[PDB]
Formats: sequence, structure tokens, C-alpha cells
Amino acid sequence: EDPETCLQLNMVYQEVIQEKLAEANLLLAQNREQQEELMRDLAGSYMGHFMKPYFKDKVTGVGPPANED
Amino acid sequence: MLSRLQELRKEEETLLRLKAALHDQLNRLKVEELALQSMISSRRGDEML
Amino acid sequence: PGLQTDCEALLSRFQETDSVRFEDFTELWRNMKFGTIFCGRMRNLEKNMFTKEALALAWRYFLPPYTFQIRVGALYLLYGLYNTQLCQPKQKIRVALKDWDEVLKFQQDLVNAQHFDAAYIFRKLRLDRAFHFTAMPKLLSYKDPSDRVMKLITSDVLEEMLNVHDHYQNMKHVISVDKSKPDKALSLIKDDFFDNIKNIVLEHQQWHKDRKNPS
Amino acid sequence: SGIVPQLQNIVSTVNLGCKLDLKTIALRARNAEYNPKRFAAVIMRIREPRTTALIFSSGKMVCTGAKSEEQSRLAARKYARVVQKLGFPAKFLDFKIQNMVGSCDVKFPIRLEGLVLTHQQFSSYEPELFPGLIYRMIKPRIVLLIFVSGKVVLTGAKVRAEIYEAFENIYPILKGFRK
Amino acid sequence: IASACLYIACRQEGVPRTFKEICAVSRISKKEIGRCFKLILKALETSVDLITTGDFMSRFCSNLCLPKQVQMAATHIARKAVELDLVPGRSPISVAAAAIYMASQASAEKRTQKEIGDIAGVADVTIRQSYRLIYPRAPDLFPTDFKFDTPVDKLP
Repeated sequence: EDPETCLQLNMVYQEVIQEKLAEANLLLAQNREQQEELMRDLAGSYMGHFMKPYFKDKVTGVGPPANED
Repeated sequence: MLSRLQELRKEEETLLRLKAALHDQLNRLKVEELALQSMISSRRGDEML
Repeated sequence: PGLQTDCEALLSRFQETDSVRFEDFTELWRNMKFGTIFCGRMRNLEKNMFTKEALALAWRYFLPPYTFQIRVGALYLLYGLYNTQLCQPKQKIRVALKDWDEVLKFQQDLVNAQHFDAAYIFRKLRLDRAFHFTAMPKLLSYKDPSDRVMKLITSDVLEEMLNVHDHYQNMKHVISVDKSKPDKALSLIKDDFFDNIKNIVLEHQQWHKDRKNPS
Repeated sequence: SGIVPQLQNIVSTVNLGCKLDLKTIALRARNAEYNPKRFAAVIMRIREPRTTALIFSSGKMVCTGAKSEEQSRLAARKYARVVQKLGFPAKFLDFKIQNMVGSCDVKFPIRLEGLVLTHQQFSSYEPELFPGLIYRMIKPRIVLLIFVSGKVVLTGAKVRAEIYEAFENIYPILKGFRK
Repeated sequence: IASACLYIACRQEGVPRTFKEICAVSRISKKEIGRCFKLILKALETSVDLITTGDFMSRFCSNLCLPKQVQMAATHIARKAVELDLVPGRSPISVAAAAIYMASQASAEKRTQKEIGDIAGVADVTIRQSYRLIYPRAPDLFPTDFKFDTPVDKLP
């Protein structure tokens, strides 16, 4: 008849496939976040480092001076 | 955890394949849209005379 | 120590029934004599530690990424374990916060599917106050899963896809000014989209089976 | 392209014009070292242009580390004044910029294997000896360490124009191998 | 000069060894071997084709007691890994050692990082570093038709 109906139906088909694309890209985002969580697990690391001198230089590794107490 | 890791990556490649298919569909869809705009401009041009 | 094997055994014997009715889980409970998993001499400390482990495991199976059938099975397992304990101050199921919004939508899907057995079981668990509403399970210091592809594509999705496609063709046949042939500017529609997505999902499931088949 | 290499180092030499007693300078200068069991020069450092001068008993000074020609000339004159104040008849003769190490990043990974395969007569790529490809440019006698991360280290030039034209020659070649 | 010529000849014939496999025999350090190797290629005005990962596999997997199946396995893994750019700019010997370690831990005869480091002449730290680069993409590197007794879905 008149391709205006072609426009509108192709637009609603673009709309449904765009909803599908948004859902799929969100699954991609969640899966890539899971991958990055796996990688930060591989790059994760103790409790002895927090023993008696809890604070210590990243250079020398000695605590702060003694308190007055 | 590599069992789960490989399950997740295989799902990832599958969903990337689906996204490739749907993206090709979207591109050809918008090309059809431009074709429709061109032809409707040409055809309404035949009643503004 | 072997407990996860019995949990998996019960969940598998349940999922093989393809049922959701709690009567079937009662039949498996009495058949497996699963309730005697606590029976036997053990002092209070080890007793409640073992109960902690069992409840935490069953709850772990109750959450995603497990199948609906496995999840209802794990809910029944939680009911049966928490209700049959030898600990006098019964151990409580540790519910994280991040999992509460998922367990609630699961309960809603259960009651929407008219699965009133499992929904009533979860209500009974919430009334007996069998939960510790924690921040994270597993105090900190220092199978049968569900796929994304079924959430993407299934029967009804491809059905609506082919409906929209053939309706699109039928309107192509009427948009053209002549009935014999459509316009030469609109012939770019693809017919292999169904075939392409079918190839993708079939390669996926074929790789999945040749994965779960051993060498 | 629009990226130009940043000069990272400039080696220059100068003739002070008088024989020196290095022990005296090492005993009286402010940041000198003199280990004649390790090398045969006085190693002076300064802070203002951040350069290092190796001063030799023949009177020939080697000022390295500057980031520009002018900074290098100023630094060499500074070391000249230093050795002057120490009671030596030092002058400033024959200042010559002997090397310029510039660096740059083309900002795309490179295929070194393809590059050495197609340019076998210039490039040397031994992944066992050095993780970078060594491209001996021939039009200017420059040497480029090209890496898979895209970094390109040009070196061996006496003039900055040589560094620039060498990078301009090498950029299309790398663009051809954009990984 | 003799050691550098030996290395250049081994490379030219198409069975290249590593400098660590010539320094292990000669009386001079790998540094001098490499220096004279470059000097010889400069003097003779000749060149030698670039080594690939499949050259060090018939020897590394045979010096190790691995079967031929594990050997073709590691060959395929390494070739695909250098294909898929999982190991950018890393020496083919370290990639070969990593791929051999993967195919060894996956298959029946397991070998630790230490033995593969001794054979390939690669520090175990490098094996780790270039194994973590191919660690996540393990399955799609392996051969499709590949029997094993340790699930390729679980590897250290």
C-alpha cells in the first residue's frame, strides 16, 4: 500500500531486536565482570604481615616510633 | 575453578556469536530503513506536483 | 566428609522424578533414610559443626546457578535438615543479604507457578525463624547449572521471531506498487537468521555433550 | 604521524684543554666519584640539568643525561666552571653532541615477526637475546628498538633532525604491521 | 666464533637450538655466543629465519619422557597460542615450555615446572608468567580429538 507501514513495522522489529541486544550486552557485561573477578582472584593475596608492628614502612618495614605511654 | 571458568567462557563465545548475528541483522535493518526513507521521499515527491 | 555426596545423591534421585511435589521428597527421605544422617553418637560440638556444614551446603544448592528442579530439591532438603536436627539450639541457615532479593523472586516464581508445596515450605522456614540474616555466609577471616543461552533463546523467542519474519514478508508482498515483484530497494532481508542461530545453539549443545562425555 | 619522539638522553663531549689530576678533583669536588679500579674517570653529577659528566685525565669530558642540546651545553659549561674553580686551566673547546636517544610510542601493538620477515636486511629480531626488534635505519644511521607494545626507541643520532626523520621513515612501516 | 657458527648452522638447517643449548656445550657464556652470532650474521651478510615454537617441540617433548600424543598436543597449543596473540612479544622458548607444561599436566604423564625449566632452559618463573597468559584459554587451544585422564577443565 504505502511504505509508512513498512517504516513502522521495521521500527518495532528494530525495537524488539534492540531489547534483545541490550539484554545480550548486559549478559556480556556480567560475564566479563565475572572474568575480571576471576582475574582479581588470581591476583589476590596475609595475616602475619599485620602482627605486632601493625603499621610498617613499605620501604624499610619498621613500625612507627614508640608512644609516650 | 577452571571448570566453571571454561563453562563461563564458552557461554561467552556463544553469546558473542549471537551478538554478531543480531548486529548484522541490525545493520542490514538500518540499511533497509535508509532505503525506505529514500523511496518514500521519491514517491511522495510524485504527489507534491 | 562424604556429606556432599549424599546431598548430590538425594538431589539427583529427586530431579530424576521431574517433580516438584514435596510428597515425592518425603518418599525419597523415607527411602534414603536421609534423616538418620544425624543419627549416631557424636558430642555437641562436632554435632552442631556438622549441622552447620550440612545446612550451609543445602542452602548453597538452593541458590543459582542451579536448575529450578535442583533449587526446589535443595529447598526441600533445607526443610528436612533444619527440621530434623539433634542440636538443642537448632542451627540456623545463614542467609546473606545479597541473596535475599534472589530468594524472594524465587519464592514468588514458586507461588506463581502454583507450586504451593515448595512455597509453603519456604514460608514454614521463615515462620519458624530458621534463618540468620547475615552479611556474608561463611564467616570470613585472613553438576546441573542454568545457562545464559536459554535466557537468550528458547522456543517462544524463536517462534515470535519467525512470526515477525513471515509477517514482514507478507507485508513486503503488499507494499510494492505491483503484485508480481517487490521493489528492488528492499531485498536485503536475511533468511539464515533462524539457520544461523540454530547452528550456533547446536554447536553449543554439541560441544556441551562432547564435554560431559569423557575421553 | 603527529607524534614526535621525545629526546630522553643526549651524550656530548668537550675538550677542557689541560691535563687533570683526577685524585684532586675527586678529593675536592662536591659529587664526584673516582674508583680507578672500576673506571678511569671522575664521575660528577649535578642537579640543575640533572646530568652526569665523566671527566678524564686527558682533559676530555663526557656530559651525558641531559634532555636537550641546550641543557647539555649548559651542563658541560657547568662542569667546566667546576673544574676551573678547582685550580685547573680548563677551557671549553670542541663541544660535540655525540648521541641522542629519543623515545616514542606509536600507540598500537606491532607484529615484529612480519616486520623482520619483510625487512630481513635491516631488522634483527632475536627473542632469546632481546625482546625487541633492532632496526638499523640506513638513510640516517639510526638504530630503532621497536617493541610489541608499540614503544619505539630511536638512538644513535648526532642531531635531532636525524631522530625525527628516522621516526618519520619508520612510522609507515609499523602502520603496515599494526597488530 | 665456533659456538656462534654452530648455533647459526643449527638454525639454518631448520632444527634450531637455543643459546642455552650451545652455552651448555661450549666453554663461553651465552652473552658472547649472542654477540658473535650477531657479528657473524653481520659479516657474512647472511640471515637466518626467525625461530617458531614448533621447532623446539620435537626435542623438548622427547628429552622429556612425554608420548607423541602429548607432543603433538603441546605443538598445537603453542601454535594456536602464538596465533591467537595470547603471548605477545615473549620468547618462543618460554611459550613452548608453557604449552608443554599445559599438555603435560592435562595428560597422563605429568611434569612439574622444574623439569620443563631444566629441559627448555627457561626459569620456572617465566613458565608461570607465560602459562598464566594461556591459562584461561586452555580448551580452545588443545586438539579437539584429545584423550586424557585429567580433566582439561581443571589445571593448576
